[PDB]
Amino acid sequence: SEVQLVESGGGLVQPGGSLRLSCAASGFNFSYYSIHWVRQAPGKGLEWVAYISSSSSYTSYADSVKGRFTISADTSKNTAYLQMNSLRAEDTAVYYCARGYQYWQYHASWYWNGGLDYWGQGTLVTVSSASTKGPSVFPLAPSSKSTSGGTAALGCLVKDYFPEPVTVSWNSGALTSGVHTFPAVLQSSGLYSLSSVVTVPSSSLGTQTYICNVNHKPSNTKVDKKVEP
Amino acid sequence: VQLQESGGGLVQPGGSLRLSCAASGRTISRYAMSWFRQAPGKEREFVAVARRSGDGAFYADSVQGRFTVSRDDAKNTVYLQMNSLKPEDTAVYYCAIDSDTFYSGSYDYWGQGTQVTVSS
Amino acid sequence: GRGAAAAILSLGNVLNYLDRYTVAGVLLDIQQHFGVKDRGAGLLQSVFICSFMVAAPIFGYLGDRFNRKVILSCGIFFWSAVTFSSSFIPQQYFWLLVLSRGLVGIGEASYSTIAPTIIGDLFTKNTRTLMLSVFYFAIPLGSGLGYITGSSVKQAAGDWHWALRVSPVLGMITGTLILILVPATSWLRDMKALIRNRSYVFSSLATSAVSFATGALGMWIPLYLHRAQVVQKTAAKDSLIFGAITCFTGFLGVVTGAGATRWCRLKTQRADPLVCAVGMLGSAIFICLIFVAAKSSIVGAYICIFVGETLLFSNWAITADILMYVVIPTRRATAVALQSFTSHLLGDAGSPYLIGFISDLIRQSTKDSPLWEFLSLGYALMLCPFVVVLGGMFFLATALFFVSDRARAEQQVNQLA
Amino acid sequence: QLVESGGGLVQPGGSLRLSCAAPGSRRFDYYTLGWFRQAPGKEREGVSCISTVGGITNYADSVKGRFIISRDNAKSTVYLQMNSLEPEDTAVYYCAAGREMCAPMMLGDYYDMDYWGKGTPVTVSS
Amino acid sequence: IQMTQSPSSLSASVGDRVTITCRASQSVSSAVAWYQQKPGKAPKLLIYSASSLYSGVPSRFSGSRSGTDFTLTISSLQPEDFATYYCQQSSSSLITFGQGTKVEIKRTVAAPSVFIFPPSDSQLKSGTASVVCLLNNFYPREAKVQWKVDNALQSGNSQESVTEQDSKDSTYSLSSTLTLSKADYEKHKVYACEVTHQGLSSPVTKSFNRGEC
Ligand SMILES: CCCCCCCCCCc1ccc(-c2noc(CCCN)n2)cc1
Repeated sequence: SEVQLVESGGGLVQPGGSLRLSCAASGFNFSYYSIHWVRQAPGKGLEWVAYISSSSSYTSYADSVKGRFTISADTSKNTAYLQMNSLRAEDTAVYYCARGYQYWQYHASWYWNGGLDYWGQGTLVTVSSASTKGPSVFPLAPSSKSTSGGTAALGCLVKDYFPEPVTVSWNSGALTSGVHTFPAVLQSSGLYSLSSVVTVPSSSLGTQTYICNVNHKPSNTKVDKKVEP
Repeated sequence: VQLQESGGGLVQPGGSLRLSCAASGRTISRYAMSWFRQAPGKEREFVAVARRSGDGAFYADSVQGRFTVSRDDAKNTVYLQMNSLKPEDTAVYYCAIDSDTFYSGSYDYWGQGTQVTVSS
Repeated sequence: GRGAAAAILSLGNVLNYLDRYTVAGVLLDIQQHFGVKDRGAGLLQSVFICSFMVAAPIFGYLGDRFNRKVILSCGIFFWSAVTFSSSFIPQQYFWLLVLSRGLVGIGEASYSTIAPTIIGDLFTKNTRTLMLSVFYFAIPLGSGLGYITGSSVKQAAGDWHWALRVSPVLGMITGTLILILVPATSWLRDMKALIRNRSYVFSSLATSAVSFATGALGMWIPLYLHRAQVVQKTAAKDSLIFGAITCFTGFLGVVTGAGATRWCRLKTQRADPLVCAVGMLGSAIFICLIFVAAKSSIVGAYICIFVGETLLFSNWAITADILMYVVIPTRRATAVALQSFTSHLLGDAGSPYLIGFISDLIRQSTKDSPLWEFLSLGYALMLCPFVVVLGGMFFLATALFFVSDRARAEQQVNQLA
Repeated sequence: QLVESGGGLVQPGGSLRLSCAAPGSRRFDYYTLGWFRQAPGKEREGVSCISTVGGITNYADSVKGRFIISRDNAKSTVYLQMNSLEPEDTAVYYCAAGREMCAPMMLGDYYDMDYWGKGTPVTVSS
Repeated sequence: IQMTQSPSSLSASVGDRVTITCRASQSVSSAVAWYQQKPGKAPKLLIYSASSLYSGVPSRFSGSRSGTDFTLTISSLQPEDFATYYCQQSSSSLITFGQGTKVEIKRTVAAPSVFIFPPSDSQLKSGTASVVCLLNNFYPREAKVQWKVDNALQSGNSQESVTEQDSKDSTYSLSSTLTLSKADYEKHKVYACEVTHQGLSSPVTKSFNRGEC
């Protein structure tokens, strides 16, 4: 068949809470392979979290999560559970479940290292203590000194929102030349912000009109702004 | 710390040259090494950069395919090989040191430069 | 929703076996209502097994050409209705009760041959065994409940007719439900080779002996213990006790045999026949002590029954494993069917009738007083230890040739292709 | 259990010898042997098997002519001899004992064996 | 417990030859496995046991060992091979991943474009000011930006964000943002971006005087 791993249980949690992630497998004989949970931070590299083989007597945890994560299995449904306790801000990530080899501990040596074969798709786990707010919008107007060879730039600023993502459009989608949008950053309080910028020749300051349109999904908030010198 | 440049003169159209730049008083093993050009009456322009041993080298559009760079750690000396010269390249060349390990571009130590003239 | 199909078929099986052993638990009363001796009170089990025997292969045939659900439900309705309708016969006629038992035989045979196939073709390799296991270990439970419910209903209601009228209500209920909760889905040349297999023939004879003993004793003990109570000047708490004992010895023996053979398989390659033989001989010793302890004390008779009853069943889980070890994989259906028929024929088709007949022949040549009722039955049931010892010797005879027969099988399978 | 030995790193055209043995006074003479193997992106498959009494042997389709199997029931041992190995044979090898007869069109079935081993890895570099 | 992967960013044109080094002293010392990931997707196993090639991988990848080091080599780059690569070791009952190196496209140097943008009146009326500096269309990626306020140097109040490589010209763009209050904003008059890059012979400063229009 085609092997398939599918994860579930992602979402938000305030600090001090707990979650229960579930990796459900299909297409293979569950009691001959181990299951590994691997996480990737938002920006950083991969990091290994935990291990459970079939017989439930082989389980292992990393150095950073002992006393907080607890893993176990269910062979009748082919399911593996990770119980997450005492979560903090340091734990925002994307979690992946991958397949192993059932004894890799006993026959990993000078020359083998079998590796992890098939991978899932991941769930996003976000730890926050904010409230669903609405983004604010600001202009970034050009100026007579902002001309670069007859060319000036302008943009719009989106600030102080939660949670991701937002969507941006220029003139409802008329112009898509020289349009850039930098990734969202995280403010010191715990809120996101970003900006968007375009470049046009200076004479267009006389006749052309530019509108920044922003849309936030959970708030269903559309805001439109008009820029001018 | 001091620096000296060498290798300027006359050359025919389509000519070739070899230039050297020798820095004395301070080891240059772990530093980035750059060369610039300046035409008469014009501004200084980037020519080429050679990074650490293992980080390659970079050139601008107008000089691509005809210039090459090289380092020599034991000599504490860098070299610039010059090919297919044209009259628009008649200018003074300058040798400078990037001292930053993170290639942010800290040019403080400069040379004297030499005149290269293409004519026919 | 397959769990429902499994559970409903399991309940059907418990009822199937509950309705074989309710005549036994009221046997003493039948005689006092129709006026018959022992010889005529064995026919009630001889004819049942004759009909079941002869009807099982045919309902095996007609069970994969045509539909199934229909055949299951028809079988249940038939045997439930004939059971309920048979508690209205007047005293003058006896042959009508015997005919009743024959028709009940037909219906039960149909159900029992077909249900395993359905509960097989619905599951997979890793759980088929568990479903078939839970289905089969409804045999001792039903067999015990037979005696239990017969005695209890007859005791409370005060009239033995009522023993035969409480099961069929459940029969109708289950028969309707198996219609809405089930999802519907060269033997001549075999025998010429199966007949030259020494391990197969000796294992078949040693299964016949076990069925002879089981049938005779399981119909004729409760009556014997009653006659024992009467002689000793002490007097229904008889069939209740027998049902209670059987409901647990049935499991305990099977676990015992599986465990011992699994330890002994790693010391030699004659594990299964030697386990079976030692178990049988031990059971024969402990059976032949009921007919000594019963004259004086009753608790001794019950302890003896417990031990012999346990060691006699230990070889139920194993004779299948002896069959699957000396017969190549294309001749296994013929072998299972042939062995089951022969087990029924030279076994308990005519066991209860023979015990009754011998008892009547003894009684007719002495006086007729309660003492001689008790002694006649005691001296007639002494055949069971004899035939059980013969069974032990037949397992030893198979353990002789086990290895040579496995070798010949391996050559055959690799030779085919 | 059954305990395996051998295995290691060879070069193409090399050869190797694996053994599997029972610790204690156990015998396994009712049945001992069959050899299985597994590789990362694929499924477990039988490699060969040997019978009980005669000494009859059967091999899979890809290894026929290159592998050899043998049994020693005087001291509870089974041996596999691998000749002219290739890069395609990098895998983990297992030892297992079951009750069914030795036949072609039996090797592939592994969900029915009684006792299993833990495995020994073989790596064939370039 | 960790591996060292070098070097941490490689620039290569299509058709070049590339080698990457993973070094360690963990309790395997000859077996590592190599993985490949593209932004947003799960990774894919690429090589196991330091030499062997997983099923269905293009045959241009190779891996080998040297002393205590291991090297991965791509022979002829193709436009579907620009990603990030990781190595794995398994010392004990633990598994530890590598640091990873990123592989990207080369081109010719271009000096950055520099712009400054001061806060508007809407930012002012709420009392919190946020000034922005924009660098646009430069290569290579390494650049430095600093803040000058009355020729005074700031710290801990600036953040930066940089896009991925542009999908047409293969250039970068960067935004730097400085955050203050309105109260402090009234306490200065000079605001300056100080940008340094390889392609500049001289540092570039951009200036702003408070409120001029
Ligand atoms: C000292 C006392 C001695 C012991 C007495 C207690 C009796 C308990 C017997 C329980 C029993 C009932 C019936 C069957 C059976 N009948 O037919 C089949 C095969 C049909 C397949 N299509 N199996 C097996 C076991």
